[PDB]
Amino acid sequence: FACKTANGTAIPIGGGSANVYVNLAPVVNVGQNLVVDLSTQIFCHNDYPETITDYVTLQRGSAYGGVLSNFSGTVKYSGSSYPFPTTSETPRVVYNSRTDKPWPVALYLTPVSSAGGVAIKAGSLIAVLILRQTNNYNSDDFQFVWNIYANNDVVVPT
Amino acid sequence: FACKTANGTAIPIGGGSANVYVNLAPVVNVGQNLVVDLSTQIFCHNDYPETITDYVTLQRGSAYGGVLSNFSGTVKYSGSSYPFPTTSETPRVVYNSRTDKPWPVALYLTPVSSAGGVAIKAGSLIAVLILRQTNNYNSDDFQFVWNIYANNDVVVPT
Amino acid sequence: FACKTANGTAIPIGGGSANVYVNLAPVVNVGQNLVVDLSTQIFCHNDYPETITDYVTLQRGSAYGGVLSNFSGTVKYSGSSYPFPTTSETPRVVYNSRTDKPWPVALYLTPVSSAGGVAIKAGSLIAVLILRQTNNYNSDDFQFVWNIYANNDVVVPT
Amino acid sequence: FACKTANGTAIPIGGGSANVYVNLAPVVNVGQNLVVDLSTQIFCHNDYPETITDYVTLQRGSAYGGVLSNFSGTVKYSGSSYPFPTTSETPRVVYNSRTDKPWPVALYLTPVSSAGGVAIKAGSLIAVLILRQTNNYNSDDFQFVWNIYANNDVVVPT
Ligand SMILES: CC(=O)N[C@@H]1[C@@H](O)[C@H](O[C@@H]2O[C@H](CO)[C@@H](O[C@@H]3O[C@H](CO[C@H]4O[C@H](CO)[C@@H](O)[C@H](O)[C@@H]4O)[C@@H](O)[C@H](O[C@H]4O[C@H](CO)[C@@H](O)[C@H](O)[C@@H]4O)[C@@H]3O)[C@H](O)[C@H]2NC(C)=O)[C@@H](CO)O[C@H]1O
Ligand SMILES: CC(=O)N[C@@H]1[C@@H](O)[C@H](O[C@@H]2O[C@H](CO)[C@@H](O[C@@H]3O[C@H](CO[C@H]4O[C@H](CO)[C@@H](O)[C@H](O)[C@@H]4O)[C@@H](O)[C@H](O[C@H]4O[C@H](CO)[C@@H](O)[C@H](O)[C@@H]4O)[C@@H]3O)[C@H](O)[C@H]2NC(C)=O)[C@@H](CO)O[C@H]1O
Ligand SMILES: CC(=O)N[C@@H]1[C@@H](O)[C@H](O[C@@H]2O[C@H](CO)[C@@H](O[C@@H]3O[C@H](CO[C@H]4O[C@H](CO)[C@@H](O)[C@H](O)[C@@H]4O)[C@@H](O)[C@H](O[C@H]4O[C@H](CO)[C@@H](O)[C@H](O)[C@@H]4O)[C@@H]3O)[C@H](O)[C@H]2NC(C)=O)[C@@H](CO)O[C@H]1O
Ligand SMILES: CC(=O)N[C@@H]1[C@@H](O)[C@H](O[C@@H]2O[C@H](CO)[C@@H](O[C@@H]3O[C@H](CO[C@H]4O[C@H](CO)[C@@H](O)[C@H](O)[C@@H]4O)[C@@H](O)[C@H](O[C@H]4O[C@H](CO)[C@@H](O)[C@H](O)[C@@H]4O)[C@@H]3O)[C@H](O)[C@H]2NC(C)=O)[C@@H](CO)O[C@H]1O
Ligand code: NI
Ligand code: NI
Ligand code: NI
Ligand code: NI
Repeated sequence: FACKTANGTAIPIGGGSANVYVNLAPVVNVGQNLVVDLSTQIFCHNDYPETITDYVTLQRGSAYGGVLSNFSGTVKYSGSSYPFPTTSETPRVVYNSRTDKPWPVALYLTPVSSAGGVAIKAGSLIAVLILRQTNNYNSDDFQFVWNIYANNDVVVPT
Repeated sequence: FACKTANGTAIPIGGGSANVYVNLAPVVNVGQNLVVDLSTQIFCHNDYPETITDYVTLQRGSAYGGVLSNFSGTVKYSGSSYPFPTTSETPRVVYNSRTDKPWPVALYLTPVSSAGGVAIKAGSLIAVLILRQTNNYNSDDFQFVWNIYANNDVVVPT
Repeated sequence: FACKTANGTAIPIGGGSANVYVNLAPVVNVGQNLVVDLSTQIFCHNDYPETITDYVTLQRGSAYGGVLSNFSGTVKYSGSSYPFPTTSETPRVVYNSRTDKPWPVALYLTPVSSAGGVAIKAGSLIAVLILRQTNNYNSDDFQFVWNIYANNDVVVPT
Repeated sequence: FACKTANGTAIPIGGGSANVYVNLAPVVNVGQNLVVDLSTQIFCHNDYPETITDYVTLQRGSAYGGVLSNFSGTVKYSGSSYPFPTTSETPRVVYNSRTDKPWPVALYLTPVSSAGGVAIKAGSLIAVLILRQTNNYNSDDFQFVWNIYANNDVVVPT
């Protein structure tokens, strides 16, 4: 089981970490969501599907910097919604093919009333999402740690 | 502050996510209304009411599946109506007692003019409603995320 | 292989005909589409999937009455678009399960410039769609003929 | 009157449907433009120009897949720009010769601010464009339905 990003780095069999940059709407008002869909960016696959079933959870999502300070959020994982930062590990998604399948994770972030001017800085760490992978074969229990960075500034109108 | 559901589950202190399975009218004609009343499904209470006031909003309500594609309508939160899907956080409702109070949320849904046959599938996700809880005591700001599923097919007859 | 409608009649193994009523937007201007999605109304299944593959086409779509006189159209079948009335039989869709699967057919109908007042009458025949079913097993070649009737009047504003 | 495509197919007299497979820029940044020029792909001619004038509109253009969700923009039909997806039939272009003339349709597409990673998948449907042909001779009113597919992944970098 391994993962890669749309146009860049991989995390190999056994887990590891990678950095992922995301495009954010440059302007967001209170009562609006920024939607950050990682499923167009993070893809995984099962290496031995005919003999092994891999199980993949969102083990933990965490907020950093301007998202931690200036936004509240929810996370959508495989069709179900959760608070963001997360409060528990999700149910598992099954990976059963050598063909890349997106990791179905999307953040929905909304500015709190204090947000104003640059609520998120360009290039800054906004989130960490931890993909936990297991199987029906052996004791493998691996973390794929995704560090989420903002491409651009996000301004909340004052 | 925590919440429970009718013959099911709980989201404990600090928030979290639950699934809510709701019975729907099997038949709703164009022009007719489908009512999804969560006030009979979702109940919350204040844990230290002698000392704390709890504040509770519908932060966001979103439509999914057949409700998203085949219906339009409103959300009534404690007496006032709003568009659904929502565009802003509602006013607060106070929880000031240890005894279960309904979450006063109801969806008022009516078929699009072109809908017919099976407009909602049994077992499908129809809505996500986020309960945001704060207080007059500390910095607690918790999301209680309700994933609302149809128990049955809803048919718009033709 | 057989088919049924959402809340009514069946066409049995061997083919046959049925009448299907559809809800139409009561008011349509030039440059707007009426969208008639039969996939919420017509469902089919394979009776012996473990041993037989069924193939299902839209063999022909035809317009009648007010649609023939007052609208031009396209038909969407399993993700691809065609003129309506059709000019040939579609590629086939595979049915490989005893579980009901919709027949993925949707009409997109737009008023011609002459349309005015009641362009479609309530209860009138508007379309015939012919489902042709074959298999990889024997010589079975069957027609499921769907007669499409308007529920309500459709008015084109003058 | 009929139409042909670059190294492919034809829709003959009387209209019909074809698939068009188009090469796309592999990378389009937010702020940048993706151009889908069908003028190099779709060619039509008049069969009896000594005697007949053929009239040709873009009757409707619709977006699908990643183009629908991840892009916004316009359609340029013979020099004038319009919203895409479309809201009205365009002016006519005349075909008055037996020699292939391009269908002068081009999509001008730009990423939504929140798009990143794989915004269009290879092999996926991105658009349907309906060519409506009439004449100055008889009642012929024919639809030529072009189903437009991406040949490659289009990545919005982050
Ligand atoms: C069809 C059938 O019944 N045939 C079986 C054979 O499959 C079986 O041989 C074992 O096959 C399993 C997979 O089914 C192998 O498990 C994977 O091993 C790789 C690599 O490690 C081994 O293989 C290497 C060569 O490829 C060798 O160099 C090395 O010595 C090892 O033997 C791991 O990378 C895999 O784990 C990754 O992918 C899986 C699936 O996505 C994830 O769950 C993991 O977390 C991880 O990401 C597998 O573990 C196994 O190596 C084969 N042999 C044994 C005994 O381990 C054969 C027994 O030999 O029996 C036949 O009947
Ligand atoms: C009458 C009067 O004013 N007397 C006050 C005392 O109240 C005060 O002592 C504080 O009392 C408050 C209750 O009013 C306590 O607050 C609740 O604590 C529980 C449990 O917290 C314990 O366990 C936690 C681990 O989960 C620890 O982190 C924590 O330190 C505690 O040990 C919380 O669960 C409550 O919060 C929930 O319920 C409320 C009400 O529904 C919601 O609003 C919240 O969102 C949340 O769901 C309360 O926070 C508090 O612990 C007591 N101590 C203090 C000050 O922190 C006393 C101070 O000594 O002063 C007297 O005069
Ligand atoms: C797993 C395996 O290899 N086992 C096979 C057996 O399947 C096989 O027995 C034949 O099985 C096939 C299906 O695989 C049968 O075909 C269907 O027949 C029914 C009904 O007609 C028969 O069965 C009736 C009882 O159910 C009998 O009363 C009757 O005498 C017939 O024998 C048809 O309705 C089916 O056709 C419908 O459904 C299919 C699939 O959706 C459509 O394609 C058709 O258009 C139509 O809608 C099938 O034709 C078949 O009847 C079984 N027997 C034979 C010889 O015909 C067995 C051979 O006996 O071999 C085993 O190895
Ligand atoms: C110089 C002059 O004015 N002389 C006229 C003659 O034109 C006229 O005879 C008619 O000539 C026209 C061409 O101008 C003919 O029209 C084309 O016919 C073809 C083929 O149609 C034949 O086959 C059909 C089967 O598919 C039969 O149904 C039909 O009866 C014919 O036998 C069509 O394919 C053409 O239509 C296509 O191309 C045009 C041009 O691009 C498009 O606009 C259309 O949408 C379509 O794609 C034409 O229709 C016509 O057949 C001749 N006869 C008549 C009147 O019908 C002559 C009359 O006798 O008068 C002279 O003065
Ligand atoms: Ni691999
Ligand atoms: Ni309690
Ligand atoms: Ni059956
Ligand atoms: Ni020709």
